[PDB]
Amino acid sequence: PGKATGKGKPVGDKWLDDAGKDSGAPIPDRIADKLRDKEFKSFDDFRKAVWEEVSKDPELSKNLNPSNKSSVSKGYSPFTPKNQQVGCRKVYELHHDKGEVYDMDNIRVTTPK
Amino acid sequence: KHSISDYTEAEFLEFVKKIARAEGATECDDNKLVREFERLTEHPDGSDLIYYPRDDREDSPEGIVKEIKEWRAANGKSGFKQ
Repeated sequence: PGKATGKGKPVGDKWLDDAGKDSGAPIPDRIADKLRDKEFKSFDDFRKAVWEEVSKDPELSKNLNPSNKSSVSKGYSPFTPKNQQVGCRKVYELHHDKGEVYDMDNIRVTTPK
Repeated sequence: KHSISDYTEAEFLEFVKKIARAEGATECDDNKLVREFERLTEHPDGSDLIYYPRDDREDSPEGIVKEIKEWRAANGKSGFKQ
């Protein structure tokens, strides 16, 4: 278990487009605000909370279509464009930039490719 | 049920609804269902039909099924079970 920490970064409407780029996308600052100091039993529980918070934030979720909205509403990761998928990895991932497990300044949202 | 021709159009639409509503048993079941949609349709856009649809048709399970039905027919492929 662990407490989530860190600040994240300001992001724009199309922030998941950056997840496809070489940096990846940061955890949005608004999400970091919501999860900071919260306790999580595992990285999977933290990941669920990130996507649930994305689903609740009209600005971070507005560029997801209704099918993708359904996914994040359940705390599931949204599906990437087909050309960013590999193997059975078809959804956005949370990678550590590497270094603490729940440090949101150390986590990047990425596509599989 | 093994290929798309084992499904009626109603059954296939209920399956697309399941995917669109994220109503698999778990997140990994949703992933399997998306991959199964890809296998069954053989459509080269795959999951983009569900999540990243072209803007000249409706973004809904109806619209997705319409696109698949039309694409399979126009490309000489088998269709839904009667």
